[PDB]
Amino acid sequence: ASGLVASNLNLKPGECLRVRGEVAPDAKSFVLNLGKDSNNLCLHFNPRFNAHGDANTIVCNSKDDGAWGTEQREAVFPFQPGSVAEVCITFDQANLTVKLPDGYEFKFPNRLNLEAINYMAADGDFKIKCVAFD
Amino acid sequence: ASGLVASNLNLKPGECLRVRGEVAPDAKSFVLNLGKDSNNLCLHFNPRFNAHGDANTIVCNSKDDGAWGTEQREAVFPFQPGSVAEVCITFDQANLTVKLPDGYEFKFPNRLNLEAINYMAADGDFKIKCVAFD
Ligand SMILES: OC[C@H]1O[C@@H](O[C@H]2[C@H](O)[C@@H](O)[C@H](O)O[C@@H]2CO)[C@H](O)[C@@H](O)[C@H]1O
Ligand SMILES: OC[C@H]1O[C@@H](O[C@H]2[C@H](O)[C@@H](O)[C@H](O)O[C@@H]2CO)[C@H](O)[C@@H](O)[C@H]1O
Repeated sequence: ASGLVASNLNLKPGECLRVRGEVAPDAKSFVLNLGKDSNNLCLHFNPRFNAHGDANTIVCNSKDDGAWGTEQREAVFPFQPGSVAEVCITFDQANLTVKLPDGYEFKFPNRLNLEAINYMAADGDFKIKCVAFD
Repeated sequence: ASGLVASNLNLKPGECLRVRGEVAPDAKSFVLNLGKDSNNLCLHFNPRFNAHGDANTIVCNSKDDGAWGTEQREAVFPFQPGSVAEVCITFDQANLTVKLPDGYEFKFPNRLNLEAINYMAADGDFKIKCVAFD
């Protein structure tokens, strides 16, 4: 439908992005991409219910000039098909901090050294209900 | 240095789009555009404080394949520079309904006969802080 795509965000370091959406009742995977543009992502947030060999695994990665970086996987999966889920992402020069629905937080390195986030895109089995920018 | 631009909005008839943003302190006016894309707007929402010869007047218009239609001016002006303002928009095949910060709501004809709104863009005087779909 695909997913909501926002540009010109100009999200600066220290600012938080709140994204709330509905996880499809038959969700297999959904994505929230953040970065400079579609080919340069400081954060590819990919909760995989069942995809690419991952079962209930949050996979994160960066994308530099179209090239996927080294994947990072989390130890929790507070997402359930057919339920609303909210994620809070804070941008910082060194790392991005992600706060999951249940309060679990983890960081992902700002490998691309972005000084601001101007691009956000949603895709997969996640229907965005609201997005808050600072 | 324009404002936030969102695409693939997929807003359907009856769904309520709530947009909250900060009006620049030195804003002479601000704009929130809704439509299919930058050249096809079902709604050019333009509150003018002091711009284009108008004072404290909300000017609305449509843009079809690039052509601006006949403007319609609203009866109220519940806006102020340097403050947070939220507007709620919904639509059907005939009209768009815009609800203002003061609870006042008016209709603007759906001249593009849109059955879905996929594009939204704010200018440099309206910093979007949150967008909700309900
Ligand atoms: O890295 C994010 C990226 O992963 C792709 O899938 C990977 C898979 O995660 C990995 O374990 C395997 O070895 O290679 C696959 C191909 O690169 C996803 O397909 C892509 O959409 C992103 O999610
Ligand atoms: O119609 C939307 C369009 O208006 C342009 O300005 C008009 C102004 O609204 C009208 O009252 C005056 O007579 O002529 C101006 C120029 O044709 C804005 O410049 C444009 O950005 C839109 O807001």
